[PDB]
Amino acid sequence: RKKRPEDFKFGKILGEGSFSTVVLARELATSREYAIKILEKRHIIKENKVPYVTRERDVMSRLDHPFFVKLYFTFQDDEKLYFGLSYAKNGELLKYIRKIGSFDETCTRFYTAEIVSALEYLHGKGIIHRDLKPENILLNEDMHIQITDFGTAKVLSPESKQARANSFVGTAQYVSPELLTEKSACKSSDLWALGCIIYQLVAGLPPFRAGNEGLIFAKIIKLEYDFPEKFFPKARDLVEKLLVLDATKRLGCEEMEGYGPLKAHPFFESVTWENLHQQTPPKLT
Ligand SMILES: Nc1ncnc2c1ncn2[C@@H]1O[C@H](COP(=O)(O)OP(=O)(O)OP(=O)(O)O)[C@@H](O)[C@H]1O
Ligand SMILES: O=C(C[C@@H](c1ccccc1)C(C(=O)O)C(=O)O)c1ccc(Cl)cc1
Ligand SMILES: [Mg+2]
Ligand SMILES: [Mg+2]
Repeated sequence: RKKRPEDFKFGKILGEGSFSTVVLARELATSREYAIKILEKRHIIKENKVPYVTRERDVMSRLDHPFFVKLYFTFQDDEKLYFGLSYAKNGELLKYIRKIGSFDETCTRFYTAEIVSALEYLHGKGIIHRDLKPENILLNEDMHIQITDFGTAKVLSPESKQARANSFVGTAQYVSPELLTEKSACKSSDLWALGCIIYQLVAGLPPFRAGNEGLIFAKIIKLEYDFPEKFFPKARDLVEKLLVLDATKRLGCEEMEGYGPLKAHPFFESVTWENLHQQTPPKLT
């Protein structure tokens, strides 16, 4: 039942990471297209990356929602590891922020709403992402989001009612103050990253930025940031309710059933939440 490399015709390289190459592939027997992420066992072993490979598989195996890249299958051979993933034809959200410079209110609202919807699902499964950022929000052919990069995600244990996770992972611009100061992250840490992303969609850069990670950390823990002129006022209010140092006071932490109160923020008044993945996204310009 396991697939094999010879079951596919490989095409163009879609991208490369420090430990991986993602290649477009067609499955010969079905003609379906997949993005196949390929890792070298020897390199994974040397760089102490084995647990991250199995974590990526295990976490993605739990997910089945329209706003996440889907893992269809895994396989291996003597030298390589392979993940068969849904192909996000339009690549990274980051590319669009850089090219256009920022998003208008309608586009900011729409994409923010999809990310909220996605996080409601993920956190509902007791999973925290921990590295949410525009590079990890891919876009499918229809321009809906496809969140990726789960090797540094964490499944919180239901059995122990686990709320906090202890591994130090993330990206400096988006890392939460609690991870820096208390050395733990929780679901709310992903809400901090969301606040940074919303700011970035509007302002064109994330709110804590510097040419050195240490300089960024110092600003995060002091909540040292400012809004530009013209920043959509309801978006500013929302960001101010997410970029809160006390992780227990970020909008969405009211209850554990959903993100009802966050969805109810005035920034989202015109949003129809139920069928977001079937709506036509607004054009990015
Ligand atoms: N399902 C996919 N569809 C289309 N492109 C993808 C897909 N998954 C990854 N990519 C692109 O492939 C590249 C490599 O992704 P991968 O997860 O292998 O490493 P990464 O997270 O970018 O690197 P690092 O491990 O160094 O952080 C990225 O540019 C990503 O945008
Ligand atoms: O997790 C697996 C194998 C696993 C695997 C995980 C992720 C990607 C490919 C294979 C595989 C299996 O357990 O049968 C599978 O799921 O088919 C693995 C990880 C690192 C190294 Cl160096 C070797 C193996
Ligand atoms: Mg990534
Ligand atoms: Mg990755």
